[PDB]
Amino acid sequence: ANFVSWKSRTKYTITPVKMRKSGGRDHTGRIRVHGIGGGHKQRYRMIDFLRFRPEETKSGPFEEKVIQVRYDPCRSADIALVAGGSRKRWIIATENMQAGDTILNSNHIGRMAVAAREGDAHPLGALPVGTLINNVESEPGRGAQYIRAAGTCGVLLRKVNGTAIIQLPSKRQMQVLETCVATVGRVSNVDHNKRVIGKAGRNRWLGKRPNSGRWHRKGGWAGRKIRPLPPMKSYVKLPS
Amino acid sequence: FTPPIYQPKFKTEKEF
Amino acid sequence: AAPKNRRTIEVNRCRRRNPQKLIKVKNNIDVCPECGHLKQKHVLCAYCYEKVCKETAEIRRQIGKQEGGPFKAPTIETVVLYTGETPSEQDQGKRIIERDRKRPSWFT
Amino acid sequence: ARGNEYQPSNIKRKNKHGWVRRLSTPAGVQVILRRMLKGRKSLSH
RNA sequence: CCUCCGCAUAAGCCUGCGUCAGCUGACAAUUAACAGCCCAAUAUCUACAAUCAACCAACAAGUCUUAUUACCCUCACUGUCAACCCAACACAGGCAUGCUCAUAAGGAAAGGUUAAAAAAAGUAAAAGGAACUCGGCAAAUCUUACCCCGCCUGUUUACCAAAAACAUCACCUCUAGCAUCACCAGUAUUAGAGGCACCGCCUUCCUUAAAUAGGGAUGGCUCCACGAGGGUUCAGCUGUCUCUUACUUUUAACCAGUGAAAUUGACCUGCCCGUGAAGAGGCGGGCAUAACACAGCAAGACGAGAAGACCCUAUGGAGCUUUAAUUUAUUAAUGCAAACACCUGCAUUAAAAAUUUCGGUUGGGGCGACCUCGGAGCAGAACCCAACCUCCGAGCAGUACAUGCUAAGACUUCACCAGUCAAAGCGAACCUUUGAUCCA
RNA sequence: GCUAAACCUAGCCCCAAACCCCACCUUACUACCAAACCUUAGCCAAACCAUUUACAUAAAGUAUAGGCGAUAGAAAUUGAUGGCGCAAUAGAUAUAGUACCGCAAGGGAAAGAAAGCAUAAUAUAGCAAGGACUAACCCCUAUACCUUCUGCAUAAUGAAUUAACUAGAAAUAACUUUGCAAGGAGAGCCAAAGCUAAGACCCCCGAAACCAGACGAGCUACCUAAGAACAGCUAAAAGAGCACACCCGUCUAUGUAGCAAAAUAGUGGGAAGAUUUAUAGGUAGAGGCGACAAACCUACCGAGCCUGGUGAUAGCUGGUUGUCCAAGAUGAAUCUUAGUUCAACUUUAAAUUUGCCCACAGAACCCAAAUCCCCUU
Ligand SMILES: [Mg+2]
Ligand SMILES: [Mg+2]
Ligand SMILES: [Mg+2]
Ligand SMILES: [Mg+2]
Ligand SMILES: [Mg+2]
Ligand SMILES: [Mg+2]
Ligand SMILES: [Mg+2]
Ligand SMILES: [Mg+2]
Ligand SMILES: [Mg+2]
Ligand SMILES: [Mg+2]
Ligand SMILES: [Mg+2]
Ligand SMILES: [Mg+2]
Ligand SMILES: [Mg+2]
Ligand SMILES: [Mg+2]
Ligand SMILES: [Mg+2]
Ligand SMILES: [Mg+2]
Ligand SMILES: [Mg+2]
Ligand SMILES: [Mg+2]
Ligand SMILES: [Mg+2]
Ligand SMILES: [Mg+2]
Ligand SMILES: [Mg+2]
Ligand SMILES: [Mg+2]
Ligand SMILES: [Mg+2]
Ligand SMILES: [Mg+2]
Ligand SMILES: [Mg+2]
Ligand SMILES: [Mg+2]
Ligand SMILES: [Mg+2]
Ligand SMILES: [Mg+2]
Ligand SMILES: [Mg+2]
Ligand SMILES: [Mg+2]
Ligand SMILES: [Mg+2]
Ligand SMILES: [Mg+2]
Ligand SMILES: [Mg+2]
Ligand SMILES: [Mg+2]
Ligand SMILES: [Mg+2]
Ligand SMILES: [Mg+2]
Ligand SMILES: [Mg+2]
Ligand SMILES: [Mg+2]
Ligand SMILES: [Zn+2]
Repeated sequence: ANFVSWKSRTKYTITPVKMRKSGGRDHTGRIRVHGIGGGHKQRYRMIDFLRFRPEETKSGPFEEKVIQVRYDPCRSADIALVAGGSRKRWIIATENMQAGDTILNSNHIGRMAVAAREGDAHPLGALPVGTLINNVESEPGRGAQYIRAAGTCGVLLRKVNGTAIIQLPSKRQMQVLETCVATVGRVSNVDHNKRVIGKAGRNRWLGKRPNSGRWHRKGGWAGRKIRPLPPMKSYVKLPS
Repeated sequence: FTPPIYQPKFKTEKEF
Repeated sequence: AAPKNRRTIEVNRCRRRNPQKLIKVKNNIDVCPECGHLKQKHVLCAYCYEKVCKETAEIRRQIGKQEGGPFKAPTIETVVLYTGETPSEQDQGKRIIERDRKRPSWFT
Repeated sequence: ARGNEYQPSNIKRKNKHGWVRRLSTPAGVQVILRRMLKGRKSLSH
């Protein structure tokens, strides 16, 4: 198929980007994921998940003003347009982020624990043990990948050597170098769970479609079955 | 069902 | 229902050459003593009727030229006059349709 | 109800059965070659 | 007198009711302003819907470029017709958009006649008013109440099923800790899959005159609303019916024109009884019997339509499922070597699949029996004789270890295969049932 | 006397020889902008199927291979222009790869120089005739044909009818007739009268299928991009009510070779949404797509269509065309009882010598009819 991904923009921008829906199809044109299709037309707002991104010809911790907190069609969490120096960027808004607030993004691992104020981003080494965090990186400077959905909050369980143990919202532990940055507090839109879709049409607006034949293997869906051993073949299904 | 079979048009379009 | 056997030409002849199917000879045909044309006793002579229809059509064309437009039917009688004819006393007060030919013998 | 499966559109006609698409693949080139060998007046659609 | 018609655009088609002279040929024609055919780049830009956009109301969150550097020449090219396209057709079908909402546009239901049946559509109907019928189907007319199922709006077997089936919000379970082609430019309040079903709470009588109808005396319940769902009912309504009739239109029949299809061994093509490949126009015995049109009918021609439906067969297909058989080539895991993450070879286990098969005889109300060999009867007396026929028995043992070797002539399970008997001779001594070939 | 009949070359078949201006890959036929190579499979045979089979001469169908079975199968060595063709349903598909059919791949023609009727309907009764007769009918006799069956007028199959076309291909071994003859044969091979040569003998149509490679998402299913439509009333931001356009297709009737290969009329459901819909693009066949109906994927989808393998295979059905004569009829095994092989029967040819019938004699104990056997005849 003549499918070219719409994710071709190379330069970061604030403007919402016109994103092409996939319908759950590969570049080959065949369905790869089922139940996707239709829904409201959406525009993509490029989110900068590297919270500590010092501006060009600049370095060190910097502050930013929350221009606004906006609903994002492409996420559960709501985003914030936040401006610093002479640039603006979209970030993931925390629970109590408000327009006009100030946000601190630092790479300084202070000897003492920095007072953890919701919304600011510090290296994990600088946080008190047990602080709620989100937008966690796996590697230093990789960019936030974990704890990004609405209302999610990991916990900085432990800090030893240059390694911190985080509890992801799935209650699984993760080891990350303490130099990797994370933002304090739980992600915004904490009430995302309680939202009631109400009708099938609303899911269809959200781009979820009812789709059958989701397996494509011979016989369709087949739950795993325990294959008996020769000794147990005699008792697999004892007639009543 | 079996589809109808059409006979060639030349047979019925002949003219003197 | 479909035929159970092809009908033979002998049966078909017995059917389609029956007198009921044959054309009957007409015996009401005669000669019009006026013009000698053939006519049926109860029907008008075709040739004479054609004469009358053509003359009527010409007279009606003259009437249409005189009236000049739809919905102009006169409220007065009409009289047709041919070349060399003059409105008579009883033809007074009647619209005159003038024909360029001479009075037909059958027209009185 | 049926029978009118052909809904003509010159764009689809040319994009689907045209000379350019026929030459776009070796299989289509062989389609053209077969038509040429048979002597078809119309090699492509 | 009639029309959701008409005029344009789009799309499609491609000269396809313009003129002329004989459907054919010739001749003519649609003229750009409408429409199409575009843009010199590099970068940098571009958070703030729309809905009369002002309040108000949100959620589904919603087409949004200047600076600099180059550059002056100018209106080319193409579509323009029609009664038109997709449906084999001058096809009652399909066919986007803008305006006209009954037309200022566009059209003609009747070839002529007659006024039969049957048939279609419609109108009216005494009294009655569901007695019709599977069912109030259809029609006519207003309504009541209640059950079953599914929560709901939706979807589906294009062309016999629109439903209680599918989906669905809700809920539960399982799997996944992660980025540059889907999921996703997402990240556990996420994503994928499966199940379930909104939600919420606990663990003989009545109906009728007559009632095989209807209603009521994790699980158990709760039906708010909805439904061309499935049942029952009051009232009304009615030609559904008692019980049909009248009229109009179509059809019809006659006249004129044009003119098919299935079908058809030949037919000079009767009835009764009998017979027969078991249902006779055709044969036997009787009866009847001039010859032909036309209109009706549907009892027969085991009437015509598809080598119908259903059932059985074929060492015929194909689909599906598996603890049917054979594989793991391919992927995924591991392990061992091989190169110092990636990759090759070899094994093992899986996943996914792939190929192939469906023995025979018997048994209608079962839950199987049988399949080879032998004895007895059927089959009495040479031999031979079946069965889902009536009974019985066997898959070897005991013995010895000439129970060795050879060899005339014979028998033979109706073929062959196989299976039997055996003189003489040599050698020791002094016997009474199961199965081939190949392959090992 | 109409329709018609006829015709002969247009060409073709098999051999031999010879090696044969301009426009156009963009939406082809449009003057001019910044990347190829990779085992065929399967039908089929094995009577299923699974390994397997199935894409000069001579040595020799030998060595070999092989569910050692169907079958497959060497090499060393040897050395080597014409027509008892067609002649317009034939011969090329061909007047043309045109017309026409199909979206496409692709399929693919035709043709040029008697029957049926009419002259002239018809006569009791009957397979339509025959025996006849003075005489057409009247009289008497007479149950179409083919195929499939134990048996068919059968109310079993096929056939309207005419013309044309349309179906028995071959080995091993025999036999017959020649040649030569312990040798024959024009190397090879055979030979204990053989060898050499000739003569005679082995059908047609038909599946559902399987696989390879193409072609198809202008219908339909779903999806992508960017569009468009939704009156009026009621209600207020609604998968809201009634109801147009629009979409659908509940029920009834009509239609059923129809207006229509799914329609018409009425009735009915939705009708601001999970709506409907134009345009362009995508997903492709064991695949796609699917609010799972086995639904849809160009009218016939439990797996499309086309071409090829392919003249698939068919123990099954049907068909199998001059004359005449003669002989000619009821067990065993088998994935076998719709078939086949052996036997029995049958036919032909040949050799030589008993064959059938058949009395007497003869053939069991246990517990009838007859049969067997054979001197004579
Ligand atoms: Mg369409
Ligand atoms: Mg008319
Ligand atoms: Mg009429
Ligand atoms: Mg009444
Ligand atoms: Mg009743
Ligand atoms: Mg009532
Ligand atoms: Mg009754
Ligand atoms: Mg009704
Ligand atoms: Mg429902
Ligand atoms: Mg249907
Ligand atoms: Mg539908
Ligand atoms: Mg229906
Ligand atoms: Mg009742
Ligand atoms: Mg509904
Ligand atoms: Mg007529
Ligand atoms: Mg009888
Ligand atoms: Mg008969
Ligand atoms: Mg009659
Ligand atoms: Mg049959
Ligand atoms: Mg024997
Ligand atoms: Mg086979
Ligand atoms: Mg050699
Ligand atoms: Mg020819
Ligand atoms: Mg003749
Ligand atoms: Mg018959
Ligand atoms: Mg039969
Ligand atoms: Mg027949
Ligand atoms: Mg499409
Ligand atoms: Mg409205
Ligand atoms: Mg609504
Ligand atoms: Mg659907
Ligand atoms: Mg189902
Ligand atoms: Mg089913
Ligand atoms: Mg099809
Ligand atoms: Mg065959
Ligand atoms: Mg004889
Ligand atoms: Mg066997
Ligand atoms: Mg058989
Ligand atoms: Zn006269």
